Amino acid sequence: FCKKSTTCEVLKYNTCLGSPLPYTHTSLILAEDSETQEEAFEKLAMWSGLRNAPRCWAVIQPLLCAVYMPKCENGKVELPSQHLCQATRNPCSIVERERGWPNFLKCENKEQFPKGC
Ligand code: NA
Ligand SMILES: [Zn+2]
Repeated sequence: FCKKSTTCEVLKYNTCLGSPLPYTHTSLILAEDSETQEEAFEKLAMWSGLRNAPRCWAVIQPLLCAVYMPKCENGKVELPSQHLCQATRNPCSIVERERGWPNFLKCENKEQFPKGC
């Protein structure tokens, strides 16, 4: 229950929000606001506005990467963990006020954020 079946594509980027990626394949299935790696790129740049709130950023950056450019190997994408999502709710509370969290970034969505892996 910590992986999801999907088709893998070749990464067009070797970096997510400044972090070098140790894998070469991904999928867009977890990011319901993106149908291409180009859209995901754009959406992440938009999210990088939270760099100005380091306490939020330190926890949201690894989350965003796990949702927008997750590792895909052998027809399977790795799901972000519960602890990963939860740690972001308080320090990134401003997101709820400004725009809200979309379905695929709500910690409640157990299908997307299983405990614990
Ligand atoms: Na998508
Ligand atoms: Zn490859």
